[PDB]
Amino acid sequence: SFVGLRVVAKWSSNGYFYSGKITRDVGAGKYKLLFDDGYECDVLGKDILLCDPIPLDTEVTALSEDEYFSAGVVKGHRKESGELYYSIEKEGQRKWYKRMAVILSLEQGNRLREQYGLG
Amino acid sequence: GPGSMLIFVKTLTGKTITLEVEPSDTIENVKAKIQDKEGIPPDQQRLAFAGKSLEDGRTLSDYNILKDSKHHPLLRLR
Repeated sequence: SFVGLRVVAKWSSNGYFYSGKITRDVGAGKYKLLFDDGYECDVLGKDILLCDPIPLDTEVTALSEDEYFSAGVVKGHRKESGELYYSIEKEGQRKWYKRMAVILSLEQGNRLREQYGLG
Repeated sequence: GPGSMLIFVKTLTGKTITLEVEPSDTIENVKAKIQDKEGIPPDQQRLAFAGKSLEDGRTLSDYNILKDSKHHPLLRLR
């Protein structure tokens, strides 16, 4: 079952992918998704990436302390207090980001579809 | 239009949406875009960036928020 799996998923044709979990396989090619920041909605299967964690050297978009999203590369991960943190490099410098602060642009997520797309 | 810039907005429900904005867009225009996309009436919207309130009649540029096209600010509804 995909139910209970962690994923990264988008809910619009050109949108960003956000981390969450599948809570149900529902009708019409869709899955109910609970996103980590609390938003719940149905999403199309084509818009789900079953990668958890996002692998090393993936290009991602991450929210810095200064409240800007920008691109970086995954360099590591850590599990602590039941939470996952990613080490992401931007402009040669690594910082640690909560899972929910790491998202994928349309282009970045499309790069992972062949290996991690659902179905 | 062609010189528009991507921003993110986190709503009270925990959903983050994207918007394209102009440097000349006022905060009221941003609130209208949020209404148009997400259905939240402007009268419910209070926007902040990095913990500072964004006033009516200002643009994001009047707060030095917009950078290059490589860095996208997250605004937060409060």
